[PDB]
Order: sequence, then C-alpha cells, then structure tokens
Amino acid sequence: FACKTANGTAIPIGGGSANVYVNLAPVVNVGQNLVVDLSTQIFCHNDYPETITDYVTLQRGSAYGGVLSNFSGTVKYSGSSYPFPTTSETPRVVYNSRTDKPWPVALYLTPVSSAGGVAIKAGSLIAVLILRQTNNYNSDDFQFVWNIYANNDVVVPT
Ligand SMILES: CO[C@H]1O[C@H](CO[C@H]2O[C@H](CO)[C@@H](O)[C@H](O)[C@@H]2O)[C@@H](O)[C@H](O)[C@@H]1O
Repeated sequence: FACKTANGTAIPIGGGSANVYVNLAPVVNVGQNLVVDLSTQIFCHNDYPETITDYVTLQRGSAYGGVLSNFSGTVKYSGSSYPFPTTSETPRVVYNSRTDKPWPVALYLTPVSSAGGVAIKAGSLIAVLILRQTNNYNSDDFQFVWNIYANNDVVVPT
C-alpha cells in the first residue's frame, strides 16, 4: 500500500508525510461553502491484492491558520459528513486493486460573519489530514500525514 499526489509526490510503504498545495476559490461570501476536494489530489493503491485487502480511514483532521480562526464546517469521507476539525476516526474504505484510486476526502468550510478581507493567506498551512492504513493479513498499522497548504489568497467580502 502506497500513495501519491497529483504532483507526483509519494509516500511509500510504511507511511510518512507529504505536502499538498491546492488552488482555492479566490472569493467566498459569508454563508457560502469553500470546497477543498482532495479526491482530485491524493491517490492510493494496494500492492498485493491477490491475497491482501487494505483498510483505510481518516484517523484525524486538524485545522490551522486562517481556517482555524475564520471558518467552521465539515469533512465528507466516502459519502458521509462529520464535523471538522474531527473528533473521532471514520469508518474504513477498502482498497483491493493495484490501480490508483482517489482518497475520497473533501472539506466544506464556511466563513464566519466577523471575518473580513483575506481569510486565508497564500502559502499558509490550512489543514493536516491523517490517513491510517491496516489490512486483513498482518499487524501493519501505518499513518500517512498530509499537510495541506493554500496556493492563493481567499477573500471574504464584508
Ligand atoms: C505478499 O506478501 C508480501 O508483500 C507484503 C507487502 O506488504 C505491503 O503491501 C500490503 C498490500 O498493499 C499492505 O497491506 C502492507 O501494509 C504493505 O504496505 C508484505 O507485507 C509480506 O511480508 C510479503 O513481503
């Protein structure tokens, strides 16, 4: 089991960490969702599907910077939604093919009324999402840590 980003950055067997830089809607109004879809950005596969089945959860999700201070919202994982930042581990997703498959995570963040101007700064860390991988074969329990950075400023009109 291993993963990589759309940019080619890999986290190999056994886990590790990587940086993910994402483009964001440049203007978001109060009450409107800023969508951060990582399913187009993070992909993983199973390295021996002939015998092994891999199980993958969103172990933890944390907020930082302008997201921590200026937004509230949710994370959607494989079709179900939970409060973000997270308070518990999600149910698992099955990986059973060598063909790369999206990690089905997306953030839905809405600006608070009191925010004004630039709510997220270009190049700043906005979130850390931890992928946890186990299997039905041995005692492997590996974590893949994705550090999510903003490519551009996000503006909230007051
Ligand atoms: C067939 O067993 C051989 O390969 C196993 C490879 O283990 C990696 O891939 C598994 C399937 O994606 C994943 O579950 C595991 O955590 C590793 O990422 C290895 O464990 C066996 O020991 C043997 O080498």
